[PDB]
Amino acid sequence: GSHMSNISLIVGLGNPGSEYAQTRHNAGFWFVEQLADKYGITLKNDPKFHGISGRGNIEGHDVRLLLPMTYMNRSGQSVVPFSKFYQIAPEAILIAHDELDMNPGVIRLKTGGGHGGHNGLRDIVPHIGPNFHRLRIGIGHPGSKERVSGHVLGKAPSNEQSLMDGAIDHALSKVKLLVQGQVPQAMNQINAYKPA
Repeated sequence: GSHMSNISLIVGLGNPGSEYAQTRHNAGFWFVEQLADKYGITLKNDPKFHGISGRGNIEGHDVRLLLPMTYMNRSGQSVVPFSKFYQIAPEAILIAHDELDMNPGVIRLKTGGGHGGHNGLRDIVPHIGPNFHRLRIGIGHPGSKERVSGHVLGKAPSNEQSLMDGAIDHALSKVKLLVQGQVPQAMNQINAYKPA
């Protein structure tokens, strides 16, 4: 299975369907789809693990990509059995997700900690614990908890979308460090990203 903190599983969180593909809550899908295209990893139907998944070589490392197709609040129904079947320790998992607590154009690599109310991460941490890496893609916050639904299931305005796209692009350039186990350097270089 996995080997130390050499990231060998990259999960993108999101909802399935054309109606969610452009929503802020699908930021993780954007990252992983763009990473799959960057490295020529096929993302194929994986009914066994209720997702779409790939396997391929990233910079000389055998890496698996996973998009749960469970709906966001059931992400664990894909991530938990998939990571256990391939013996992937949480320390070798990167989960990319939308982060309400950061501005569009802000992106950070975080190791461990809480779901911070994220309904996707909420379905995962109870099973494998918190010690996986997260690519937190800033989406901004809508004010109140009643509006969180409408924000994350919203399609960002073009200014916000541009800022997220730039942050995601930046992050793609740092996956080489992550798959080589250089989490500290990758954290500094991702966290340092500014849009302008």
